[PDB]
Amino acid sequence: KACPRPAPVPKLLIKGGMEVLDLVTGPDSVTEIEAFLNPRMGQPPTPESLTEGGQYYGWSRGINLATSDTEDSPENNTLPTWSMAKLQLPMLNEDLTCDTLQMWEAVSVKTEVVGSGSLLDVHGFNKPTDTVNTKGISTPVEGSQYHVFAVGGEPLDLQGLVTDARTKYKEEGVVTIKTITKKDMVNKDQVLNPISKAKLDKDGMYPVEIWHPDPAKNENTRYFGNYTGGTTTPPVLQFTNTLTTVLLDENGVGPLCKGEGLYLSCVDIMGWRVTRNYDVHHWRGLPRYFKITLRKRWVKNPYPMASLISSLFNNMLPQVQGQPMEGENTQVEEVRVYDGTEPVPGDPDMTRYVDRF
Amino acid sequence: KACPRPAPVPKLLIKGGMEVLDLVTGPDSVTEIEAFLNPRMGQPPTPESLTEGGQYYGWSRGINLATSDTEDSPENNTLPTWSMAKLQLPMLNEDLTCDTLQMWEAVSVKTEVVGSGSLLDVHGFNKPTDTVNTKGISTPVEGSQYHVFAVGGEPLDLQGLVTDARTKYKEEGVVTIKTITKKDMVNKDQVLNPISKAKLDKDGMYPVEIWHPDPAKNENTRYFGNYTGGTTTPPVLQFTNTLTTVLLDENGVGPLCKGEGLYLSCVDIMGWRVTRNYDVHHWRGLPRYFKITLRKRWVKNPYPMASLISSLFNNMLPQVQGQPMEGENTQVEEVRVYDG
Amino acid sequence: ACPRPAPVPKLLIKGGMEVLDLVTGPDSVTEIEAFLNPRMGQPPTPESLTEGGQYYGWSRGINLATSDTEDSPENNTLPTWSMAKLQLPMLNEDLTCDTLQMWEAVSVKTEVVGSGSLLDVHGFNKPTDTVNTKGISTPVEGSQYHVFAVGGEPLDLQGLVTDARTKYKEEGVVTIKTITKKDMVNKDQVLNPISKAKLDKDGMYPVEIWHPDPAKNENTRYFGNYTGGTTTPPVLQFTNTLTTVLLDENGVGPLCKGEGLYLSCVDIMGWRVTRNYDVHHWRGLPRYFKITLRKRWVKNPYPMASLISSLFNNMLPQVQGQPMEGENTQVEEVRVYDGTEPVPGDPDMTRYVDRFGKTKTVFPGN
Amino acid sequence: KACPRPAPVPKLLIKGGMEVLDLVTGPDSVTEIEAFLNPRMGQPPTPESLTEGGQYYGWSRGINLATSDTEDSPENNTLPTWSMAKLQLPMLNEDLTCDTLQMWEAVSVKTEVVGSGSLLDVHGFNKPTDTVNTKGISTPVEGSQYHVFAVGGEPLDLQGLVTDARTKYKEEGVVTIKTITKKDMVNKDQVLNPISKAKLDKDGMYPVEIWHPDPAKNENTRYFGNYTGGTTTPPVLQFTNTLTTVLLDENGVGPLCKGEGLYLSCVDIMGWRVTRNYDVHHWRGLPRYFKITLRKRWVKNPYPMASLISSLFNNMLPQVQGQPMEGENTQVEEVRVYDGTEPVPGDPDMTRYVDRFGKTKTVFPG
Amino acid sequence: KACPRPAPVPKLLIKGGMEVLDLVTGPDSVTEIEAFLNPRMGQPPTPESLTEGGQYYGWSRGINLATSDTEDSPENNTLPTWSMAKLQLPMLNEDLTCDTLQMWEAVSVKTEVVGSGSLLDVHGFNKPTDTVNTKGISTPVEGSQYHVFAVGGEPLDLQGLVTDARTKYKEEGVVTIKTITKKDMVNKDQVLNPISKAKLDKDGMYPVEIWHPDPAKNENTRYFGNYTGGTTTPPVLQFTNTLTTVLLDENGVGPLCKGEGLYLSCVDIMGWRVTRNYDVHHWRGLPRYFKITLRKRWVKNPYPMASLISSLFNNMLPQVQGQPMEGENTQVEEVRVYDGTEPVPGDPDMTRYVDRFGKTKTVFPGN
Repeated sequence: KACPRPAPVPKLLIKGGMEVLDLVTGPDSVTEIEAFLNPRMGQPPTPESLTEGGQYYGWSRGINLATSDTEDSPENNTLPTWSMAKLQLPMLNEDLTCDTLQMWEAVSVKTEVVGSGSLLDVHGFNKPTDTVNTKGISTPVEGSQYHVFAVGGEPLDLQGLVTDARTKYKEEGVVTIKTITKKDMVNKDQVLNPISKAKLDKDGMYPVEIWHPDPAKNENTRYFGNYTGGTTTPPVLQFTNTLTTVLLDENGVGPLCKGEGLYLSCVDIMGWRVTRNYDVHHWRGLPRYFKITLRKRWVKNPYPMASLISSLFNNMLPQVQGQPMEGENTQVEEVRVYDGTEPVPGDPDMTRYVDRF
Repeated sequence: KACPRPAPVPKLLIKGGMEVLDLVTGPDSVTEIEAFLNPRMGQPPTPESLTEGGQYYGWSRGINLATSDTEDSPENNTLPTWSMAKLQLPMLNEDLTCDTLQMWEAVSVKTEVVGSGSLLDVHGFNKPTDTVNTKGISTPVEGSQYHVFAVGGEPLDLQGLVTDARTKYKEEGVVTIKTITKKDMVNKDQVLNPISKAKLDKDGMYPVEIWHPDPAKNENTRYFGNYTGGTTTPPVLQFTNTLTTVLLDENGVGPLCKGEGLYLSCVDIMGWRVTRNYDVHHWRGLPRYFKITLRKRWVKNPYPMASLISSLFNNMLPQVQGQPMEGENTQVEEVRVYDG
Repeated sequence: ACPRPAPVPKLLIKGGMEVLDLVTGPDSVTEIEAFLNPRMGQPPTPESLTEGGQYYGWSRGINLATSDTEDSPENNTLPTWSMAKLQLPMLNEDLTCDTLQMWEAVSVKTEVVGSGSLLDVHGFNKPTDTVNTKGISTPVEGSQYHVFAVGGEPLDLQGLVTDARTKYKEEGVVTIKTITKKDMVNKDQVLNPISKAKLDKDGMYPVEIWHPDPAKNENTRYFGNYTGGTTTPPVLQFTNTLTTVLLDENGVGPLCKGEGLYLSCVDIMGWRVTRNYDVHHWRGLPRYFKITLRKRWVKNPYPMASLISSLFNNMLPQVQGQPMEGENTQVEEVRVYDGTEPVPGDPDMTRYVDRFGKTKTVFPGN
Repeated sequence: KACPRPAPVPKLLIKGGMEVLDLVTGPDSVTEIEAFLNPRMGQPPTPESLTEGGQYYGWSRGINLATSDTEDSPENNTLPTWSMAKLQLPMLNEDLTCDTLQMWEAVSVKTEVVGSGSLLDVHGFNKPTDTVNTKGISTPVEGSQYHVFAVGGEPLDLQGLVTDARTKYKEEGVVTIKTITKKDMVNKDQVLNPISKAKLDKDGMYPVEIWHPDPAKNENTRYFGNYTGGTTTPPVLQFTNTLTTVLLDENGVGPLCKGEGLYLSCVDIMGWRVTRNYDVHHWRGLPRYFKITLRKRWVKNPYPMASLISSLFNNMLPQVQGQPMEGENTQVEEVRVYDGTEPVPGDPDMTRYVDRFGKTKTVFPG
Repeated sequence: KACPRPAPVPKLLIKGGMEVLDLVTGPDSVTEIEAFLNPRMGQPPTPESLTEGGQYYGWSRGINLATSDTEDSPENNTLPTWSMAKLQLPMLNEDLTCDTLQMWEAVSVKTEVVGSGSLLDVHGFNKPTDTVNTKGISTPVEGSQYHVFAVGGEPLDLQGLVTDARTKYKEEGVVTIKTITKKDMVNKDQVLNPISKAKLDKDGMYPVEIWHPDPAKNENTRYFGNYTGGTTTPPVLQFTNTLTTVLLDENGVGPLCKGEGLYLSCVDIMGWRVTRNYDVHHWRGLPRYFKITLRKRWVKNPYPMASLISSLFNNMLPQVQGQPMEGENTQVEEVRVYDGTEPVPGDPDMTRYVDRFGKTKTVFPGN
């Protein structure tokens, strides 16, 4: 019979939690994972009591200024930090007989900051707008805004850069340039220092005013950030469920999930609220929703089994000290490789740079 | 033949009200419904009197600040809320032999916030611009703005999120997170609690500072919002009758009307006006106009007919208590089965 | 053989509205250019620069209310809608083949003129350094409102006011009370489907009351934008290259009913604050229009009997008369005869079509 | 056997100054002219010495405010004006045989306001930021901005519009509306007066607060402007060397250079400088660089349409004032019309008219 | 034999430092160089101690205003300058048979200003937001902003322009207009002088408030700048690793690296930091990262190598200073060129000439 024919649409196989990923689906199946990340900026979630910690959860604890030009030691519960998660996806392959192997590949992302209309709470005990009578409206969140999000297959590579290289960050509880380099910061740390490099592996530990997304040579992460400074800049946010970001690069690949993990990073700063006291500011952050679309991709084997065959050659032998054949005090003078045959050249050690003339 | 031919345009079959939807038109017919939603924010429309209400209709009543860091009671007639409507559409065809149904499907929307030029009213008893001599102009509406609107085939899903979670919202007349989750707010309700969820179903009841459009796993609603903060930010609004918004998704479907209803939701905050007194800060909201274009779509029934019949009967009949016929104190004695 | 030129469109005649009379052809294009002046408060009529001080192009002042309940806005302080109507020539007076022909606006080049005029920072306005009354004469600033419309009929408006307790003067201005002969209600502060109007007059409908109304089906394209605030730098961009297409979803654009082309406009730039009590004056700028029209073949939607009855109903006066309709009607019986039948035995039998056929009605005897 | 092939690229024929245009290059050649206009807005370039004129060159002299609502004399050296230049291109057609001429034709323009980084000079003698202790930063250039530029084959047509129509401008040194109308300004000059119209043909002469690019009937100029008002608005500028503007219109022509002249007009106002005194404001303007790409276009010869056939159809009407040939004091004695041929009648002074429908010979005397 | 095939992507031969470029690869090979430039914004990097300089590195030292209208003399460590770098690439092939050689060609650039989130340091010793009690937030960096970056095959052409032509810029440590034109600045230099032009060969030497990218008739560099002014304007910065700038032009070429070098120029000013003592207004600048993608392109040699090597060998011959056979005091009295044969003409003193296309016998001299 001449039936009506509804339009063809992707067929849902299964819908649920993270356990749904154990169903073996096939090579051309598409997964849509939905997650969120909370603003971990200052006060942790660990004291749940609305009285014990006052529940500045979602806020910082209060910005204390420096006592002198040389004396700057803020606090850890005052610095907003990077939120991150890692989604552990199921292992895909058993194919170590041909050097192809399939992993997960982030294709699209639908992301959104949640809670913007809550910034319309203009009652409450914040500094009023009419201050000479202490009436009017509770001043809403304003100031500097910082919105970065990243989606990759490895942790976000970071780059250290600070306003003052003499700030005394605590040596415990927070990851600082000194935590990585193991020595106090230099003047090259207020500009780009190629040495101040870390990875976003901890969550709520790397402050966003030290660590910024690193534009490394080759990368497996797509990050999108934007900054708005000032003291009373109005917050501006736009939400909708209608637009996606494409995560594919020029080769049309997009983040390959190595290991099997998918890393999400974010920081959403809306500004600060100033209290009804000495003008104590508290940073506000809002959560970010993620919707990552993953497909399966055939790649060339990223597991070198020669690594295992040579770790077997190496763990049979002791570890040796010796004289340096690596680094800046290398005692290796020269390495040259020959592959084919050529006509005998003239000058064979000939400079190919004109400035060497 | 001899004389010219005008260009072809869509043929209008009928024009009128929601009554004209009862005309059976066919499978390829397109419907356009004009409608508007009013700014339900603060003062309700019930006291129509311009003296006993002062007529803050269209405005909020007046924002009272918290008395301490722990005491904060915000007076429901102060909080702007979500406006919503539901348009009941006619039942459609079906084809039981192929198991296909017909349902309505929103295809595009023309929306607009009406009344922007009314904010050029600079006479009146607002805080003057030259306040030392009380001269100048009456300060216009300024401040934080919030413009969200949604068009779906079912009520908009909401996600609870607040500033201080110690706020004492009134336990009647408003929908709080405590109304939904019968416990008090926790500290996780200041960031994102998957437990703090709701549906924008009543109207003028869900405060816009508690309830935000929730990005659920799978969705049947297209919402578009934007927020502008501050205390003196100039309102900006652009109106035209010339641009449309496509409600179709990646597969090209757009909001299918569950049951048979088409749900419209909006909130359009413009800022505050300040009075010539203690600086109370009434909100202003403007109405939103909707023009939804709908068509009929052939969809596939995803459920067995026996399951739908069982559900119909389970919802038809009242849940009775009764004497125990299952369990350990059963009153059924024997059950026998014969065949032949 | 020497080089030939390129096919530029051929100009038949240029001039004024005189040029629209000459019969041009079926597929000719007309470009009409016009302008609308800012009619906001002070009218053009006292042309002397000393009597009205010539706030022409400006408003007259701003008078704050005296209490919550008593606000009187003083008509010369309210900016209003500018409008015009271009009377185009009749097209099909000759005849028609059950399809007429009307003018159709396809495009519009528009522009607000005089923005560099706002660089006059000399003059007697509130100085920048207000302690020593030196510096710069504060330029025009504040709330801006730019709307324009191009249609084939007057712009429909929707009433909406900041306050419904405002006492607009009952003469010289059109308000919600003028159109709905009652007072304003609280619903007139949100959206009343009842407070509607047409942009009929010019310099009469204030823009703080009357907004372009999104009706169901429309013959007008309007584009507007509003920028609030008190200081709010003015921003304006003028160019002789951008065009607006007036064709709609179906590719038609505004069909000129009758043969009129209606332009509406309001371009508010902000206020000038005087060196006095801080009296504010609205500033507006003229708007230039360039509308491109063509002739469209259009089918008549209405039947001839309807048009003839409309003609006669608008010619003849409307009658009060005695009640031949209603519950106290004075009509006694109405009989209709169509064919012929044998003589019925009852002369006053009743006959009526219930649903399909006429049924004779006995009187209730048995 | 083979050897590589670079990619095709337009071949440069010659490169130099304006004399390079003397080489005859054929019909399909393309010319690119770089040029700049300086801000001639305020103090003139003439006194070169850095003490005599203080060297407010590039700047304006101090803005002086009005003394009362009726006395306003704005002191020519404080009034930014339009920059304009004309480039005389070589004359193309040397053959009068057939009906085709050749014109220059501006196709594209790369333009740029250069010097924006100079506005970061915050050392200097300006109103400080912390003016209490007179310390901080010398306040940078801020305020209201105005950037216009035009490229055409004719001088830019201007329209007059003023903030105040009293505004006693000096009568020599600038071209005001009175300089053109010969009468005092009227109130219609604060709105669009179709009479206050000029052409930008002198440089440093037409103030930007009086004269604005006129959207006229038919045009041979592409102008792009934008305005930002206010008193402390931050200046914004975006310079690059990658984007070009297309000057072709809807028919794809672009400004045809008549008389072989190319006209560049510009005004780039950046805001004000405030002095460490009474808050005396000085306008800052920056130069504008142009790169116009020109080609040759075959146009039709217009001269065969001589002036006697192309008679005074345009606004070539000087006026009518003469002895009365109309009205009741008319001096026309008699008019008669003849069309055909008839047999010789009797009375040669017979009068003959045509009634409401047809012809009738008036009865004879008697 | 039947395993699935991954998709083809560009094959990386090798990666490392600038030494990796010494491997001869082939005509269709593509290189991508990642680099960065630090802000040369007043104070230099060299006094690296955090107390000897206070380390205003990345900042300027402090803006000292003019004492009078006529004398304005700024310190060199208070003027932000252009950052630049040259990247010397290897030599490529040549082909004297058809006089073509291949050059390096910049095709794309991914650029980014790094460190925007460092401007969220609102603790610290700056002018507080509530000044009557010296509490609140230490005011963040704000003010006038200036972001330019350029990528080319030759050094960036500059064009001088100043607010005041009467400023006393120090004669050493900074390249001003007076350094290039040995005279003082004139009033033409406040507007536009086609005379005050320079290149960007040095680094930390050309101040940004004097030297602006010049839109010359010609150019081999692509530059992108934008300026935002004011006193309290908030900084705005957008960063991502996903946006690319196409450096090709109308003909689709893009910057050709003459002299094998590739030139990066930048200045990224974010505003001022105001100190607590007075309103001292140090500038702030952030580093810019560049990822430039280069390819090899065959180009025609513009100048024939014959004339070049001829002039090279002629400069080996002794140069002599004899009696003038050149110029206006020439002792050359006659030069005649005969080529063919013709019937014996009339006037034996005839003059023949060539007028911009072809030979014309000079007009019959009895005019």
